[PDB]
Amino acid sequence: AHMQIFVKTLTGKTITLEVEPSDTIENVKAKIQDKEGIPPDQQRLIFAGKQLEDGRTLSDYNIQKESTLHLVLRL
Amino acid sequence: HMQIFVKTLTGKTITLEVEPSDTIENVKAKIQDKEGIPPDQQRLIFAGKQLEDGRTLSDYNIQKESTLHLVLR
Amino acid sequence: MPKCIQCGQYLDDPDLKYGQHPPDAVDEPQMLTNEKLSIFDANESGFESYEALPQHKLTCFSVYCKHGHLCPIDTGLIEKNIELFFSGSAKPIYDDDPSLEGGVNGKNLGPINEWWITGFDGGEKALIGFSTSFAEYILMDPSPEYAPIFGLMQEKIYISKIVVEFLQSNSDSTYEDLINKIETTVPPSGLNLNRFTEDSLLRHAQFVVEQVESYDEAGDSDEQPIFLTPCMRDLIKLAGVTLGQRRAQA
Ligand SMILES: [Zn+2]
Repeated sequence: AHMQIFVKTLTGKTITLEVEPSDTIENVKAKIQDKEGIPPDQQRLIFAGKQLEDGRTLSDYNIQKESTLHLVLRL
Repeated sequence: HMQIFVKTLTGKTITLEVEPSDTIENVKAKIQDKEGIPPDQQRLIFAGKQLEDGRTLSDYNIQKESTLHLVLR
Repeated sequence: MPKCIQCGQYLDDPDLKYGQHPPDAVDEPQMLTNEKLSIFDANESGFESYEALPQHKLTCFSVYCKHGHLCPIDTGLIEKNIELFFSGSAKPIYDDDPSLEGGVNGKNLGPINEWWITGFDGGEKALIGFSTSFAEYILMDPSPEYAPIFGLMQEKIYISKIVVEFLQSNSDSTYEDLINKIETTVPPSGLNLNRFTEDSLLRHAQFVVEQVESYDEAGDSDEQPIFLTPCMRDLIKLAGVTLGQRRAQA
């Protein structure tokens, strides 16, 4: 059921996560918080040139195993 | 000794006498000594990559007359 | 003579309308993720703090209000939280080539949170930067349509550079010494500025004093401070009176 993905930051860190394709963007950001300390509300995730909406799922954005997402922070 | 160059974003060129021996953190001290720039605020770049305070010049393949780029935080 | 509600400029000026974005421009977050802008070999430790916004070069740049007018940045709009957006081509922070090639085209970047002058290290160029909520950018060349706007601002910027660099360097020097320095400073190669004179300083005295004060305040760790040197006391006195009174004392 689970799936490994990568979150590449703008700080030269690559994060790796286990997620399910039914997980929401909001869930992924929550995982990012747990692991990195980043408040979800400062988080913007990007996949395939698109900014990802909190309420949809990884599946909705056809995010697959070993996909890379990009984390951009607004502070 | 060996001679390397350091560009600031203003185009200012700093000349340094170094040895493949120094750490990047040392290169920054030499830059501090001569320009008064705190190493904590220094980001050095070569071949398009930010360099690490802990590693030494030799390890990044920096030949004589090469130029580094200095960017301040 | 109708003015823009946002930027305050006269609307009956066809030149004011910002044209098309750079080709295939993307939004700011997508732009910032482009590999060409990475100076890192990414590892599981990171190189910078998350508290630190990435910093890039920006060339062929244009600044505009939300109603699409090309806009100067020195008239207090940003400070009043008027939203000024920009577009251009982001380039790696080390890159000194102002060409579009190798850049990442961006549109509707910002709005600009603050702008600033830096680069007071004695090099030839002044540096002008923008902060947004996502990144900082160091400007390179303006777009052709924005160049006239950006050009108008250059004199006050390089007088300020001269003054800051002189004062940080020479903690016990006089107004007379500063004027001598200003008079002997050659304007930058890339521009077409006139020689700088004492009256250059006097005309921009208030802006120059603000840049000195901002330079000092930004120094959290006063490495090359200025504060109230004697020359600076004279400049503060000048900046607090009208231009005519400054000139009377010349
Ligand atoms: Zn306007």
